[PDB]
Amino acid sequence: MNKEILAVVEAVSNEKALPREKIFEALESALATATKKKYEQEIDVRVQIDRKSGDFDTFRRWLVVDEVTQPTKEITLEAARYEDESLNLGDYVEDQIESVTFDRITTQTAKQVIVQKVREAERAMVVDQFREHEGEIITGVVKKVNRDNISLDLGNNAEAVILREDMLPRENFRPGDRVRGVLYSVRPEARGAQLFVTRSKPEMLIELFRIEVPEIGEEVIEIKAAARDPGSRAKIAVKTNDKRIDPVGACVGMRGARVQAVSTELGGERIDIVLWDDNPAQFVINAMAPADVASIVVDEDKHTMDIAVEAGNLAQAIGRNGQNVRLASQLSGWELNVMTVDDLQAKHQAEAHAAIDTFTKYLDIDEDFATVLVEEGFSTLEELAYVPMKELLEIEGLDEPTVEALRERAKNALATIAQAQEESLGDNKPADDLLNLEGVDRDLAFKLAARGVCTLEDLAEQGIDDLADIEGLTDEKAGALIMAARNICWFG
Amino acid sequence: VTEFLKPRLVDIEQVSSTHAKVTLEPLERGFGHTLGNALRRILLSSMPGCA
Amino acid sequence: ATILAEQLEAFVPEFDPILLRPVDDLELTVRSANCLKAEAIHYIGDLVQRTEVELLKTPNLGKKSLTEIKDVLASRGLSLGMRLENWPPASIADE
Amino acid sequence: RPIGRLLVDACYSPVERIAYNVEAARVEQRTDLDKLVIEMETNGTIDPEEAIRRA
Repeated sequence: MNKEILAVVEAVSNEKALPREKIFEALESALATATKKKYEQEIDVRVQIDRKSGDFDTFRRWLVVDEVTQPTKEITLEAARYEDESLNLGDYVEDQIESVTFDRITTQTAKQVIVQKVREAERAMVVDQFREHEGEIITGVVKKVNRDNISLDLGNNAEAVILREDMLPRENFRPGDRVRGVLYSVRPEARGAQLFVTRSKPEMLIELFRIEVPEIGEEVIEIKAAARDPGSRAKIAVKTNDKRIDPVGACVGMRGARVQAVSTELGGERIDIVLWDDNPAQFVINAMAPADVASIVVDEDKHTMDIAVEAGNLAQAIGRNGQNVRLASQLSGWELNVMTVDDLQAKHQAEAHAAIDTFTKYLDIDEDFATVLVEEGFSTLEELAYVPMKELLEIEGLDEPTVEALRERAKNALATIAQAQEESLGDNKPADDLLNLEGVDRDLAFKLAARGVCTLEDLAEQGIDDLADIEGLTDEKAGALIMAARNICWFG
Repeated sequence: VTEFLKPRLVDIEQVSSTHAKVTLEPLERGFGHTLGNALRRILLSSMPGCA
Repeated sequence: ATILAEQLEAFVPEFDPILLRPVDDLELTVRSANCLKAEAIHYIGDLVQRTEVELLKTPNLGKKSLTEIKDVLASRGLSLGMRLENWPPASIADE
Repeated sequence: RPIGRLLVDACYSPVERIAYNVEAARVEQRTDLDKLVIEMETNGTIDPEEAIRRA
């Protein structure tokens, strides 16, 4: 009876490595809840278990509050202090109440609350101790297969889930099968599956390589990037600081044994291992393997790279359904355009001709001088307007007066282009002039400007009949806007 | 107390041509007969026309 | 249906009146009612102006009787410490 | 809800016997007109014109 409480507390404390205090607090809450259910009225109840005897006293708790909303469970601070002057806001006032007999009903409630406390203590501490597993490749047994997810048993009442998107496209699991996967997220669904496991994401590939390649687990080789088409093909980029170690050779292993072990665990996924380079162009050449790259052109402003390949290698460089270029682009972070050497030259000739036409049209220069600007690397009016004067003065035949005139023309061309578009639609010119009339939304200003009504004066000159075809403009609203425009233009 | 089950023609299954079949629900435990009888007696004669 | 329907168209600021009630109408325990009468609280409008801290100073008013008064006032949508401007109305000052 | 209530059945129905007798009409010079004479049988809780109006 008495000594049995101590023996139970000691057995549970030792078996679940849990603080005795946390078990008692929970038993007190369990007994309070079991007591509340025996009364027809909603009462507040505190239970206190004596830590030496295992005896327990049950109260009618009265949550000491400032304002009473529930007179059956709450008492004012003034009324609580009339019974005991030591009470504060948030304390409990008690009332001698018959403790519930410990029948198999309370026993079952106590068992359930202990089990729940162990899930939030023993199992929580087990998950904390398995900080590596929360991130590394956990191993589970398939408990249940549904259409949209697989429930894994990890042991110790821990359940994990693999979602349909987190599976490989050709995997078929049965109840009782062993499955490995990366624990990529821990949420708070204690009842059910709080653990989310992936086999499809790139982290599964990284951690399989960490286990299979000791040199990655020892931090001698680093995986810098991983790009993956799950169950089909992946690319990994590897670097080492030790010049004595070939990082690609280490990840492949003797006759490919290491990469084949990882591929086999991923259902026969093809894995390319590439050397990481700190030069983006050299890294993209490595990422494009097994296709040979002839030339690369880098557009830093668009964050894009044009990759020229021999006409025989084009199909290999793109890969089946663009898989090779897509995985290389995801691995590099660059947008990758794969074309032939002939197509790259034709593209550059078309861009050079478009730049020459743009410069000839807007800068009032001859085609010979526009060609020199494009040969010196200028492709946009913005570059010519904003580039440091020193770079323009390095061009053979440019003097300081001609560079100043060229920049002034480029700025005036940029200004004119902006103003023209802003007046054609409703970007700025018609979004201020035509939209001056109270009531003009940006859409209506662009609809007006599409009819050639670009200014508040142009609107003041219109009839209702001239605007009657504008979708969303009633004759009354047209008349009001024309009168508002006339009031500002002719009577302001 | 004056609130009844206001009915409606849930479907008009007009079978073929010059022939319909109009079903009305729901009525009270006794109003199907009084509306069927009222509409039956009025359509039979009251309804005018030329021949 | 049109014929049959045409053949039938010749046939077819001190709260409110609750504040003016005596405290005895609140169904309080004989203890709570006698404690309120000893402090000259006759109407519900007088009771609603008193704070919980003031009622606890009343001789023989316990924490239990204060909880009863709150639960009963709450059942009528009233709370302790409401300020009524112009209470008592001149209609009550002559009894 | 307590044990002291007693529930009787509820016959919420004021009328007892409704008998119509159609008959020929002569007030109007036009013939082939009819008169509808409805003798109801109320228990006193419903006015007859109110009954025919609600019907």
